[PDB]
Amino acid sequence: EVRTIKVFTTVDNINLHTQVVDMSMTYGQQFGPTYLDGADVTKIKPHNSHEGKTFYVLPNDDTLRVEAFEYYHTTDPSFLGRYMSALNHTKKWKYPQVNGLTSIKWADNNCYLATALLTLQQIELKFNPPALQDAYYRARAGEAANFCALILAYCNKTVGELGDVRETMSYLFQHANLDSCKRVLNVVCKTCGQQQTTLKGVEAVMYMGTLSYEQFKKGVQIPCTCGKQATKYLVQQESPFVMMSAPPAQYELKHGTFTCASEYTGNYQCGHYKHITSKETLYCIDGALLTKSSEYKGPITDVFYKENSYTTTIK
Amino acid sequence: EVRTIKVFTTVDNINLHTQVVDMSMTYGQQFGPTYLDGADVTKIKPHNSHEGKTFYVLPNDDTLRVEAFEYYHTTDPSFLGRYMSALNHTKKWKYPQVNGLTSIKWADNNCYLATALLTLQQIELKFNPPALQDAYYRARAGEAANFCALILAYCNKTVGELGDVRETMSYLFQHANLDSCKRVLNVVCKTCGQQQTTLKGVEAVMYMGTLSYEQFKKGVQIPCTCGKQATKYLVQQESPFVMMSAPPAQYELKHGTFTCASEYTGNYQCGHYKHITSKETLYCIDGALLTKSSEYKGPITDVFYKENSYTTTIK
Ligand SMILES: COC(=O)c1ccc(O)c(O)c1
Ligand SMILES: COC(=O)c1ccc(O)c(O)c1
Ligand SMILES: [Cl-]
Ligand SMILES: [Cl-]
Ligand SMILES: [Zn+2]
Ligand SMILES: [Zn+2]
Repeated sequence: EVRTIKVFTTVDNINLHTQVVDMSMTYGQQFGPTYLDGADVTKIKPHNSHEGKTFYVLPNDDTLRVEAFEYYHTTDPSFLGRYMSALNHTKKWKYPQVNGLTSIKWADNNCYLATALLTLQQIELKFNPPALQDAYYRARAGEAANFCALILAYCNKTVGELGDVRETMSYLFQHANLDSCKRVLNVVCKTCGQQQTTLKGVEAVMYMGTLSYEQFKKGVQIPCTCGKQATKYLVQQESPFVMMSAPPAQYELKHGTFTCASEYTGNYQCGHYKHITSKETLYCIDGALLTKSSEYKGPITDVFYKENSYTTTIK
Repeated sequence: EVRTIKVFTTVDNINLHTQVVDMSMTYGQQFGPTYLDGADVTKIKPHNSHEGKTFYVLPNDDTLRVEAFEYYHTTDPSFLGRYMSALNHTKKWKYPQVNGLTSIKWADNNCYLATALLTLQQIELKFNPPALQDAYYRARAGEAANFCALILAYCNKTVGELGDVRETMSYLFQHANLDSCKRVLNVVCKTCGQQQTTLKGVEAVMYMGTLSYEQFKKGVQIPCTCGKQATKYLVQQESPFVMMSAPPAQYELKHGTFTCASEYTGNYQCGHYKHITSKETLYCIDGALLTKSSEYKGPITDVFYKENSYTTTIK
């Protein structure tokens, strides 16, 4: 006696594909790797409660490969299995509202993700992949499980792995529309003279070497090929924010001089991030935890600043 | 009795750091994770033959974090351990010269890497990270082990994993200077009218949906939000190449009409890439293998074309 149920398959959870499945065969025998809201059901036979439900599958025909690429903007063949694996964990995380922002309760070394998510909610940024658009909208409303699982997938991080905020923001910026952003730098060597550089997109809003946007505008010392120290300074900036990053160092954050920042305590093998936001006072958001202070000093690794248009007065 | 040797530590294999190591303690007890030309020596005690040798370590102080970021352009904390793990394998791969290009002898599902490397040698592209500049220069001369291990690290792929050429090229392009590249598209819906789009950088040279650069210039059918099919066509192109990608489909490559292409045989779970180059005839490079033909038809997934400046005659 042959028994079947109707189910839907999908890659994007919007475009459904009708399937009739034999209840005597695993999902894996019929579709390949199959997932039900993050749970791997590849080795499970259909249940009556599955009738009418949506399962994710891998893009195993041309229709699904086009739907997957258009939604996620990747053709990495392990992407959907990494997104599903992460989602099976992130759907059980808690996303409390802390000082008006979606945060994440600490679990599975997710501190870098909490500070990234809190940061995104304070800067002007629009994603390009529909998957990130749709999930980020949900995350802002407080249901951030899909958004967090997609960040893990896009970054090639598994739940529990130690992440870097700067690296995470770089991946998210690579999937954002930053095409309007432009940076002009000048590098002055007393031996080699001057060299100007123009940067665009992600490389226009990120700098690694100093936390201070004012110091970047006055000049920072860097090696020259000739062996002297050259001075690099900001000639021109067009962007709605900038991100200044550095290896973690004791640094003073003053109310009203920055938007938000990331603090890292620990070492290269394990540590903990916290988020500092400058509002009516300085709030320190640590997952679900919140404290406040008029002054802040800590091992800061990233600082975000508001921008629109800057032009140097250095001739 | 306390015995020591001098060794050097590094993150970039250029900047050396003098160390004195106790021969009674593992490298791991003294430096953390340590590698000798890709081999993990973390759990090994120093040998006399190690005196004067360079070991890679993880960026565990501010000097190393700056050297690592400046050389690799990443702050992913697992990067160097992934680069070292891959290199331990790639240094044993063979890199034959095939029709004047560095290829790779098949091993560990590396076909996607061989076709990517052959492609890079046929298109005008300069990398931004010194690590890729230096390794790509070595790869062009025939010593591609570092370059292949860095592609694996930057792509978050391990040796043996099934890769996608389009995805791999996207990661390499993200680390290349494509800031001059510009694409203007027009999307025409008989219901919604016209919408023009400008793309920059990587998104100016990559398109997913059609293999044909001529079809892209005449127009390709895509969904509109209103439910009709719209026509997307190329208004303007400034770049030294373009890459046209699609799910694998039988396709005819004609001598003199393209630069090179990737062919994929198999399915979403496992397959094999080959490279087709258009020179004095059509050469099919399959790792170490070479064949030739006047005509070619196969399941093509990517085609590369030469460009400088294009302007449509569609009004
Ligand atoms: C990275 O991939 C893309 O940028 C991309 C792919 C498909 C689209 O429809 C689109 O608007 C952008
Ligand atoms: C992605 O990171 C960068 O683009 C970057 C980082 C350091 C540099 O000295 C540089 O010229 C570029
Ligand atoms: Cl968005
Ligand atoms: Cl280069
Ligand atoms: Zn100089
Ligand atoms: Zn329309």
